[PDB]
Amino acid sequence: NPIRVGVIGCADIAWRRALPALEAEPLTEVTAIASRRWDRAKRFTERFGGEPVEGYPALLERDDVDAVYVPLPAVLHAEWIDRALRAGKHVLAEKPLTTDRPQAERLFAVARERGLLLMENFMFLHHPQHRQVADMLDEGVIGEIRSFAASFTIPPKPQGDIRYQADVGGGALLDIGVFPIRAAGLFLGADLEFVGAVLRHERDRDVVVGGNALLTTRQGVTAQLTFGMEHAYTNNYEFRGSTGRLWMNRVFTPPATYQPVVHIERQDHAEQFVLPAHDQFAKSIRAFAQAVLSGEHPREWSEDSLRQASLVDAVRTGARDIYFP
Ligand SMILES: NC(=O)c1ccc[n+]([C@@H]2O[C@H](COP(=O)([O-])OP(=O)(O)OC[C@H]3O[C@@H](n4cnc5c(N)ncnc54)[C@H](OP(=O)(O)O)[C@@H]3O)[C@@H](O)[C@H]2O)c1
Ligand SMILES: Cc1cn([C@H]2C[C@H](O)[C@@H](COP(=O)(O)OP(=O)(O)Oc3ccccc3)O2)c(=O)[nH]c1=O
Ligand SMILES: [Cl-]
Ligand SMILES: [Cl-]
Ligand code: NA
Repeated sequence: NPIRVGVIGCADIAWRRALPALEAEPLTEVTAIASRRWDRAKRFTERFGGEPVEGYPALLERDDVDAVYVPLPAVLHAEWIDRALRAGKHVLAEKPLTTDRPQAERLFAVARERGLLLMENFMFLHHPQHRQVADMLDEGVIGEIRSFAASFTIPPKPQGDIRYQADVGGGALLDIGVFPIRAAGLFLGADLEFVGAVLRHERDRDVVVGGNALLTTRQGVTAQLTFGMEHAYTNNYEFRGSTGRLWMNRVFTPPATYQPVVHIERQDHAEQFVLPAHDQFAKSIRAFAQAVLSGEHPREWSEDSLRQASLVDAVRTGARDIYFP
């Protein structure tokens, strides 16, 4: 019997990625979709099925909901994950899970006490391309790794976007910079430590719109991370090694049908490998539903989410903040 999923917040990411995955996944059934406006709920259910619900508390009270997907603005994640967990629902929370490490520990504790899964939906972790890259690096294709760079920058969102409100969307670090920071954790491991960063704050709206961070492992393998929403589109990572370098585009949000290309360069020789296409949004939703159904809640997911939250806090706290103009 599929797990019955309810959605709180009719989010663009829900309409674009999450809900088509839920609807097509045999293991999950969309039973209710809640919105602050019934009309918006209803438009979502007409598209993806389930009962449309006005307001979020009503959905949490439902007996036919087993798990709740929370694609709310970052700043609002915590209140509603806490309430969904106390309603007895497992939770798939969008990235970033929350805004800081102590808040994240408290949410995992509420979950832990009730045996419930809380999962941060970094769907890109579920795309096989990253492990195919890590396997090439482990095979020595570029020698020992010296440093890492990752970038996710996008052109400015329309006025009114959730990201232009510090206390709803919380801006380019919480909502975009979390990606390169997460890829640095995936590839360089659990001992990354903050070294320096810059955050550009737009005075007009009072929100972070771009930044760059420098992290290091204790062996001095550095990560240089760029993020922002005042920029042309970039979405890439690159490794510099002792005998070569490796890079790739569309690393955080490859289409379901899009075939990645790994680029390698070494002295007098370069290569590109075409990898198979995969649907990372389907795979992450599948992973969630299998954990819920089996009761096997991987310990690494919550430990990585906690470390991720610490590094984000370390960047925010450590950065030089520059306001413009
Ligand atoms: N499309 C994306 O930008 C995108 C991509 C990947 C990940 N994410 C992550 O997914 C989450 C949502 O992002 P999104 O981009 O899909 O945002 P979005 O389209 O603004 O969706 C946020 C949803 O939250 C609800 N909400 C509740 N209080 C709100 C408020 N005060 N202001 C605005 N919305 C409010 C709204 O649902 P109702 O009006 O129906 O209540 C809104 O549709 C974030 O954690 C983000 O970091 C977003
Ligand atoms: C391909 C592409 C996208 N965008 C814009 C369009 C969009 O505003 C932004 C990101 O598009 P995407 O990488 O598809 O990621 P999701 O929207 O799935 O999730 C996020 C949404 C917002 C922040 C981060 C991730 O880039 C471009 O400007 N050019 C491009 O070639
Ligand atoms: Cl993702
Ligand atoms: Cl390319
Ligand atoms: Na600071």
